[PDB]
Amino acid sequence: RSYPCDEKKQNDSVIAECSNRRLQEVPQTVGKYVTELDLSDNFITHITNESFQGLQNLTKINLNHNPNGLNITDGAFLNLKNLRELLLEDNQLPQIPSGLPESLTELSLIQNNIYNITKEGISRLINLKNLYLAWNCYFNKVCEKTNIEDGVFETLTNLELLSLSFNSLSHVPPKLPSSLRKLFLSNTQIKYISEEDFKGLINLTLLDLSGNCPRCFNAPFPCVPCDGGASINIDRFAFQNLTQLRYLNLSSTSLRKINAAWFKNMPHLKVLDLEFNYLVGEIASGAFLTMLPRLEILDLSFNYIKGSYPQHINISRNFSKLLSLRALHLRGYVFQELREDDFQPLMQLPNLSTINLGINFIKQIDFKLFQNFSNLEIIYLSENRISPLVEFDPHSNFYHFTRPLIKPQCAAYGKALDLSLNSIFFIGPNQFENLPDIACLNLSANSNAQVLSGTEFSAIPHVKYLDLTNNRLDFDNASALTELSDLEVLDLSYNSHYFRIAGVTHHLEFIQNFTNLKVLNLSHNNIYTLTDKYNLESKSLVELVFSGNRLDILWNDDDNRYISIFKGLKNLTRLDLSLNRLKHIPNEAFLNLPASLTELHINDNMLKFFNWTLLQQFPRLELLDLRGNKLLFLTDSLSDFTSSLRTLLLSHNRISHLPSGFLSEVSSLKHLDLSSNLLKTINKSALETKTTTKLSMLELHGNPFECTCDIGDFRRWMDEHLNVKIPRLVDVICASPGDQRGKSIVS
Amino acid sequence: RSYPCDEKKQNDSVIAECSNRRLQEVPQTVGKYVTELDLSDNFITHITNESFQGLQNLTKINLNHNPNGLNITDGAFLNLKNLRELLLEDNQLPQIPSGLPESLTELSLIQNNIYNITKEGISRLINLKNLYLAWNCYFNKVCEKTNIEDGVFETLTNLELLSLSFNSLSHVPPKLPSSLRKLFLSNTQIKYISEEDFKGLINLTLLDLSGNCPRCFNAPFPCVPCDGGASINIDRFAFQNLTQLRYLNLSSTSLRKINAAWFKNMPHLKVLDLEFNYLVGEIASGAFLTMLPRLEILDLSFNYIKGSYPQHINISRNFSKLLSLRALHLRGYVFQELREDDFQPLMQLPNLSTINLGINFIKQIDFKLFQNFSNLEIIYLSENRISPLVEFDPHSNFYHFTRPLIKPQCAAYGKALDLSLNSIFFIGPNQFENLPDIACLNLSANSNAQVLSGTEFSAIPHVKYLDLTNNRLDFDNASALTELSDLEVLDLSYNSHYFRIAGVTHHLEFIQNFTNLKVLNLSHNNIYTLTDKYNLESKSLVELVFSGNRLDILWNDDDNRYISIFKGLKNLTRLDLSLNRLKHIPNEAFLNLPASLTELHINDNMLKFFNWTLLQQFPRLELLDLRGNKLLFLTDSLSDFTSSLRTLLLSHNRISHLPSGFLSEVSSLKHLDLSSNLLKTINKSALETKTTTKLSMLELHGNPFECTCDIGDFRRWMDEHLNVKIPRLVDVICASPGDQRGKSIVS
Ligand SMILES: *[C@@H]1O[C@H](CO)[C@@H](O[C@@H]2O[C@H](CO)[C@@H](O[C@@H]3O[C@H](CO)[C@@H](O)[C@H](O)[C@@H]3O)[C@H](O)[C@H]2NC(C)=O)[C@H](O)[C@H]1NC(C)=O
Ligand SMILES: *[C@@H]1O[C@H](CO)[C@@H](O[C@@H]2O[C@H](CO)[C@@H](O[C@@H]3O[C@H](CO)[C@@H](O)[C@H](O)[C@@H]3O)[C@H](O)[C@H]2NC(C)=O)[C@H](O)[C@H]1NC(C)=O
Ligand SMILES: *[C@@H]1O[C@H](CO)[C@@H](O[C@@H]2O[C@H](CO)[C@@H](O[C@@H]3O[C@H](CO)[C@@H](O)[C@H](O)[C@@H]3O)[C@H](O)[C@H]2NC(C)=O)[C@H](O)[C@H]1NC(C)=O
Ligand SMILES: *[C@@H]1O[C@H](CO)[C@@H](O[C@@H]2O[C@H](CO)[C@@H](O[C@@H]3O[C@H](CO)[C@@H](O)[C@H](O)[C@@H]3O)[C@H](O)[C@H]2NC(C)=O)[C@H](O)[C@H]1NC(C)=O
Ligand SMILES: CCC[C@@H](CCO)Nc1nc(N)nc2c3ccccc3n(Cc3cc(CN[C@H]4CCOC4)ccc3OC)c12
Ligand SMILES: CCC[C@@H](CCO)Nc1nc(N)nc2c3ccccc3n(Cc3cc(CN[C@H]4CCOC4)ccc3OC)c12
Ligand SMILES: *[C@@H]1O[C@H](CO)[C@@H](O)[C@H](O)[C@H]1NC(C)=O
Ligand SMILES: *[C@@H]1O[C@H](CO)[C@@H](O)[C@H](O)[C@H]1NC(C)=O
Ligand SMILES: *[C@@H]1O[C@H](CO)[C@@H](O)[C@H](O)[C@H]1NC(C)=O
Ligand SMILES: *[C@@H]1O[C@H](CO)[C@@H](O)[C@H](O)[C@H]1NC(C)=O
Ligand SMILES: *[C@@H]1O[C@H](CO)[C@@H](O)[C@H](O)[C@H]1NC(C)=O
Ligand SMILES: *[C@@H]1O[C@H](CO)[C@@H](O)[C@H](O)[C@H]1NC(C)=O
Ligand SMILES: *[C@@H]1O[C@H](CO)[C@@H](O)[C@H](O)[C@H]1NC(C)=O
Ligand SMILES: *[C@@H]1O[C@H](CO)[C@@H](O)[C@H](O)[C@H]1NC(C)=O
Ligand SMILES: *[C@@H]1O[C@H](CO)[C@@H](O)[C@H](O)[C@H]1NC(C)=O
Ligand SMILES: *[C@@H]1O[C@H](CO)[C@@H](O)[C@H](O)[C@H]1NC(C)=O
Ligand SMILES: *[C@@H]1O[C@H](CO)[C@@H](O)[C@H](O)[C@H]1NC(C)=O
Ligand SMILES: *[C@@H]1O[C@H](CO)[C@@H](O)[C@H](O)[C@H]1NC(C)=O
Ligand SMILES: *[C@@H]1O[C@H](CO)[C@@H](O)[C@H](O)[C@H]1NC(C)=O
Ligand SMILES: *[C@@H]1O[C@H](CO)[C@@H](O)[C@H](O)[C@H]1NC(C)=O
Ligand SMILES: *[C@@H]1O[C@H](CO)[C@@H](O)[C@H](O)[C@H]1NC(C)=O
Ligand SMILES: *[C@@H]1O[C@H](CO)[C@@H](O)[C@H](O)[C@H]1NC(C)=O
Ligand code: NI
Ligand code: NI
Repeated sequence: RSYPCDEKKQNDSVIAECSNRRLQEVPQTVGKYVTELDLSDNFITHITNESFQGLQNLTKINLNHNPNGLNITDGAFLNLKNLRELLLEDNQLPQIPSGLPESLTELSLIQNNIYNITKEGISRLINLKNLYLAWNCYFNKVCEKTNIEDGVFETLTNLELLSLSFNSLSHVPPKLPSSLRKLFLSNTQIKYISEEDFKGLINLTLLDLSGNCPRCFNAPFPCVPCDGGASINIDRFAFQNLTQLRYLNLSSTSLRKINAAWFKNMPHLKVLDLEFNYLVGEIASGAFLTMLPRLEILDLSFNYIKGSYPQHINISRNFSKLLSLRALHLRGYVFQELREDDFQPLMQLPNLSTINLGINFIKQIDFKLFQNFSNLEIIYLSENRISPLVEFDPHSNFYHFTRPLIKPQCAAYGKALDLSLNSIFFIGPNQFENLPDIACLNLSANSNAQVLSGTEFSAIPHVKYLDLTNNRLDFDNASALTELSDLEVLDLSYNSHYFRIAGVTHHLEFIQNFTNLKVLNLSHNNIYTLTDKYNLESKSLVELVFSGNRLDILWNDDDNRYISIFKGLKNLTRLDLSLNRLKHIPNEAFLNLPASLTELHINDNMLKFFNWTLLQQFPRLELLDLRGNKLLFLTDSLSDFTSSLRTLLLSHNRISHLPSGFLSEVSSLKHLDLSSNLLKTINKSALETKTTTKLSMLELHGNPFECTCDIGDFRRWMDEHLNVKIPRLVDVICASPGDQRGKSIVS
Repeated sequence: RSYPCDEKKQNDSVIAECSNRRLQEVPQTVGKYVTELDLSDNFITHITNESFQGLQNLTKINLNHNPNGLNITDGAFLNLKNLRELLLEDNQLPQIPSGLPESLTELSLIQNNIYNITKEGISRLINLKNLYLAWNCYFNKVCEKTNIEDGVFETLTNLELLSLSFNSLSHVPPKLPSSLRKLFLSNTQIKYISEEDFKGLINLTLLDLSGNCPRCFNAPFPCVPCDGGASINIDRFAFQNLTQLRYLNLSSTSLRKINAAWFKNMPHLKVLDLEFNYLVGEIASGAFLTMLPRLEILDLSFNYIKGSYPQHINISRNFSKLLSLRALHLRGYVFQELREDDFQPLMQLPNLSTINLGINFIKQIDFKLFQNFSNLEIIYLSENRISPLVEFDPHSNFYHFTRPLIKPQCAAYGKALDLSLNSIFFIGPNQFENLPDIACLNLSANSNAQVLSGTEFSAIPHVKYLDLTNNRLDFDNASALTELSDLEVLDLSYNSHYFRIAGVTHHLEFIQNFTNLKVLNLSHNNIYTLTDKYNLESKSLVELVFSGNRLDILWNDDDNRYISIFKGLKNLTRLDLSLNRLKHIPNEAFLNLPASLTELHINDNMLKFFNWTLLQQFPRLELLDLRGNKLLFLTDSLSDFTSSLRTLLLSHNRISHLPSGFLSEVSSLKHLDLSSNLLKTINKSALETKTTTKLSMLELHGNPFECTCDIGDFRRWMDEHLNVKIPRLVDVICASPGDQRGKSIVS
């Protein structure tokens, strides 16, 4: 079996996953058919022409974050004739390594100490397509200004992407190759853009000039503005040859005025980022908006005027000219109320599907305005002040998060409205009156402490996914949420406020009324007592998440009231009982779990005992997760209790003995995780079979193995059953005797 | 050194703390001078007349929770002639042990399976003062009705306390000894109290008859009411001879009427518990209130009428007759508003110091009414609906928590007002207008998201302790809270809402304005970015809790802005930097910590390195807590860097080597905790000294010790330095070789 890497086929490639393994040097045991070697996050200090000798099939090597700087000799990689991608990020490299192979098409030197880009380093790398040199000198790091040798990129006639962001450049480098498609120059101290800087870049599709003359008020990083907080100075004809431009990033360039003619020669500009500028005036007038008919994304976030909290947002009539617009981001403009008249220019846009108004301190909204859009799909109003109606990831965006605004699982149902992190503490009878038909509603974190009673959502009765997490909801009415006839997903996580009070009444009977409820999450509610109806019932429910409650109290051996709590969930296939402080489950309570279960999690409890015999009543159980408990032993007759179990997770328990014949006849078991237990040895008889079984993954890392001659049988078993993958062999370590301690058992 | 117990002198006694040590049997190595032996929470299965042989000095033995049932032979303890207290709780005992010693004065058999109280078991125990037999048959436990042999307690002529609560008794046992002072009969299924039941109990000071004919609606336990939910039936003259009664517990007896004459012969009744009854009518009229002039505590909590949410609380004019009343508990009465007129009967009471109105769903209050009380000290209004002004511990109380209503540290300053767990989401200019002078104010968990600006608390400017935890406060004004000139303790824990948003402004400059601020808690605020002023400053602050923030971000090596964040806290002696995800502290940032520090906690971070040399700039540092980090090694020159360090906590780190001379010259160090590290051995040279040093406590449990001949020097060091206590010797275990694994190193 391969050691120390884990090999995986990925289409026309074989990846040797060898990261985060405490490797002091590159292993001389890499498979000859391995094409991509990931050695990131190890303690490798030196690379020589011997490091990867003979490994001619390598097309990619990742040495990022080594040593967790990296010493690379001249020509160390030269003999690898098929090497195309070399990642050397976060290696404290003082220079571009010398004698790199001419076959390289991608070279990443992000987050190093390289302040000189020389012809000796890269002129010979004529096949380079992508070159990343970002984040070598920035913020208050002690570093030198970047010297770019004149014409250093000129011979790179196939270069398509060049990134020099987060380096002190002062000027755009001259003599850039005309093959460039993407040029990143963010946070480079380039205060002036001349008409010659991008002269020959006729195939450019992306230009990033963000963070040059930055807007520094309240910056979450060391920020140095241009003299007098002045804007980036762009010559009138700087972009005249950028006819193929699709992406233009001018975020944090302290822009107050936008010359509409800068877009005259950009007939296909698609995404324009103007976040962190001073464009409230331009948003209200904006002649440049008339020069962007094929723009799809416009980001004008955080353009607020410090000290100004106006009553309304002032959107120019010229926003109506953005006929291709699909997403408009207007976070941090800052205004008190959003009225129908204020968004009239956006209502004629036929494909505007996302509107992001997060972080504007909005207090009130005429919700009826959202009925007058053609294809509005995401209405993102999270993090405002709406009340009841009367360190830096170099591979991500620096000015905004890139995750979906609304969870794709919620947004997939239809029109999505996100009102999370607001103050809609009480939903009165007219709160949702003039809203369009909403399918996905997020009301998380609104300080809502009301008793929902079946009428609050009557104006939007087709909500399919409702997120009410992180409120103080008082479940005190059996008719709660029943007006949502089509509800499929309901998230009530983190509403423990009233559940934790014994003396108040608690009612969860409403769950039974839903004909189409599939997923219900009651996590972290501290549920320990219910009033009158002790059971959850539903003919439709498929998944119930009950983690972070108190089944230790509900199933106390002196109380029989909750022994059938989940029995009525007749269609349930997934059940999560993690984090319920369970020391034991009464046998009658385990037997009352739905017989339809396919996946049962009881991880992260304090289980001292598990009655394996009871698996005879779960003929469809495929996954049993008992990780993070205090189980002391395993049954020797699992094969007699189940013919369906496929995955059994027992990591982080106190099992010190694997019984003889444990797996001999459990044919269905594919994955067994016994990692982080107290196994000192494994006898041959515990893993051997006399029949063909489906075991293909066995985890044993973190056990305190005794590496005397008594471990030989387990080692011989590993050699004789190569189809059973054992991951993390570097962590399947000897705890004793002293001479073997720390060494991997495979040696 | 004593093994396996830890011995401690406690006045005229020596306690062998031997609990929770995995002991399979009572050790035969108990010290001959030990007078109290605590063997609770072990795996002891058998007790014989050999178990404690020779240990004649034992006056107390605690065997509670063994085995974690206990098999006790007839006469096993008989030879212990000085044995006075024997605790045998939670031992699954089927009977009272036979042949117990006549010297017993206290016997506890709580939480066992004893359903027969016989003369064979206790008639000979004539010196018994306290006998606890509670919790043997209750709720849905499979158990038999308790048979009390006629006259079983009659020979116990010195019995002062008898507890039989949580057993099925049906009737009060006849022939109780007249020496009784406290009789507990709670939850005993005693539906009728006859005039003969307490006839001779003329010295009784406490009578507990709670839970007999219980009020079962919404009970957090299996509850069986009397037929037709009827009340406990008490004969008119049942309490005629209880002239010394001080405590009477009638909670959950389904009382609707209280006969005032039941108190005619109780001239000194002090505490009366009537919680969980149906006494709204009696609270409004209450003739019984005229018969309690020396009552100090009255608890009428949870007497609400199911389905009734009245506008006002109806307190009888007869509450004015409770002239000795000190505390009135009226939780769970349930009413919408508290007006001045409603509490007029309480205002004439001269020593009413506590009023508890928790859990009443109160929406509004005329706060001016609290100005008209003589000595109101605690105004407890937690867990209501106040909006902006327009399993069972057998040793605790079953019907209410016994902890202080308000933290003693807050209440000690003066008049305390607790408004936590309400909905005062915004403090307007008239919110505290008519409140009396408040010294301790709790506004925790009110969903408050306002920008405090220095005027909100102007009507109560002498608040000394202010708790604003668990809100959504927006620290966006430098003048916040500055009107509280005398503020000494400020708790801002759990107000992370706005701190976590980079794009909004954050202002903590207000801290500097307080002349008398001593303690500030900014825990769990996710603080990672501040606006304009990056430093905390204060001439008075003594303690700062900064746990649960992001010093990993504030002290990122590429940012110099926060390197002096705590330097201006010139009087600081205690600093908590735990839970800040720190991997390293920049040397300049550690050197900028206040030189006045005496106690520094940096526990539960991920520190890989600690620069020990920098302790030279902290001449008053006495405690350094680095527990729960990933430190790989220790300095060999700690003695050169400090002459003040007294306690050094390094548990839960990755130290595998103790350097030679580590402690030889650090004379001041008293306590060193190296538990749960990766020490395989300890060389003699690492702990030896050539000078007299103050080391007196060394923790080493949880290390993977190699028990070959190389551990002999450490064992000889332990034998030669007995003044250095090493706790938990049962957990100072051999990890290797196989033959020694699991055994204690002391053998
Ligand atoms: C409704 O709105 C809330 C609040 O805006 C959304 O909550 C956010 O959900 C994301 C994704 O689950 C959370 O991110 C996670 O953060 C943890 C660390 O805290 C990390 O371990 C995960 O990998 C992940 O990145 C985010 O923290 C959370 N925000 C808050 C304030 O809770 C929620 O997703 C929205 N619901 C729907 C249906 O869109
Ligand atoms: C409350 O419980 C629900 C149900 O478990 C949680 O939603 C579920 O979250 C999981 C984990 O993020 C989602 O699974 C993941 O889906 C993605 C996309 O398909 C996939 O790439 C991952 O491998 C994984 O399978 C799951 O789809 C999602 N279910 C639904 C219906 O949304 C929810 O996050 C819980 N809420 C809180 C606050 O924890
Ligand atoms: C202001 O009011 C709040 C809310 O009523 C008080 O908070 C409560 O404080 C107690 C004592 O610290 C907390 O108890 C602790 O619980 C944890 C487990 O959660 C346990 O580990 C501790 O040993 C302790 O028992 C209690 O949970 C907490 N309640 C809430 C809802 O946070 C606060 O003490 C009041 N402040 C003053 C100055 O009195
Ligand atoms: C925010 O930080 C403050 C300051 O550390 C916390 O208050 C302090 O809590 C500790 C631990 O409970 C108190 O110490 C204990 O005091 C008792 C009584 O004297 C003593 O028996 C214990 O041995 C221990 O010393 C300390 O007095 C208290 N300080 C003050 C001024 O109240 C507070 O609990 C923290 N808040 C949260 C929400 O964690
Ligand atoms: C994304 C914007 C972040 C900041 C910017 C402040 O310049 N705003 C805010 N930052 C925080 N942390 N909170 C709030 C806030 C809370 C409620 C309502 C509006 C709010 N704003 C908006 C704002 C307010 C003001 C009046 N505030 C005074 C009154 C109290 O003392 C100060 C002036 C300009 C404003 O935006 C430009 C902010
Ligand atoms: C300590 C009392 C615990 C329970 C007892 C209920 O019998 N009350 C409450 N339990 C919870 N979990 N919440 C609330 C609550 C929230 C806001 C205001 C009052 C509230 N009460 C008070 C109450 C209300 C009603 C009207 N509720 C209907 C309207 C909505 O559907 C039901 C009748 C009798 C009442 O007390 C007797 C309760
Ligand atoms: C490269 O892989 C091929 C096919 O997987 C194999 O035949 C060849 O020997 C390998 N070459 C080297 C140098 O390992
Ligand atoms: C590596 O380079 C050295 C000279 O520095 C040479 O002697 C050796 O043969 C080279 N090894 C390989 C595998 O090319
Ligand atoms: C890298 O290692 C070589 C020896 O293998 C040494 O000569 C050279 O100076 C090292 N480079 C650095 C930066 O230490
Ligand atoms: C894009 O333009 C440059 C010259 O202007 C050229 O080198 C490159 O190959 C062009 N793209 C294609 C696909 O030829
Ligand atoms: C609705 O949108 C149209 C453009 O499609 C606009 O002309 C009209 O005035 C809008 N009406 C309202 C009521 O907002
Ligand atoms: C639930 O609330 C509705 C609407 O307020 C009310 O009509 C109904 O009586 C409530 N149900 C119960 C059982 O209180
Ligand atoms: C059970 O769940 C499936 C989806 O997994 C659903 O199609 C089916 O209708 C459910 N059964 C009932 C009775 O609702
Ligand atoms: C498992 O459950 C059965 C049936 O409830 C019970 O008879 C048996 O004793 C349990 N097994 C163990 C090991 O306790
Ligand atoms: C009891 O303790 C005393 C004084 O501590 C000691 O002299 C005596 O020997 C002890 N007796 C026994 C039986 O251990
Ligand atoms: C304990 O009792 C046995 C009889 O069961 C007796 O032989 C033995 O001597 C007794 N031991 C002590 C120490 O009293
Ligand atoms: C206790 O142990 C003795 C033997 O030492 C045995 O005779 C007796 O039956 C045991 N009691 C129980 C309840 O098992
Ligand atoms: C209390 O009363 C009983 C008899 O009525 C008696 O046994 C007991 O000793 C009395 N208290 C005192 C201090 O004598
Ligand atoms: C204040 O209390 C007194 C009794 O001390 C009472 O007579 C008087 O009416 C009360 N006044 C007000 C305004 O509540
Ligand atoms: C702080 O708030 C007060 C009261 O609203 C206001 O007068 C003052 O200008 C604010 N300070 C700042 C710096 O905004
Ligand atoms: C420093 O703290 C002490 C209390 O520990 C206090 O008495 C003293 O006044 C404080 N110093 C200043 C300058 O406020
Ligand atoms: C400790 O700090 C000093 C002064 O800042 C620095 O010179 C030294 O290198 C640091 N020690 C270590 C081991 O890095
Ligand atoms: Ni085999
Ligand atoms: Ni010595």
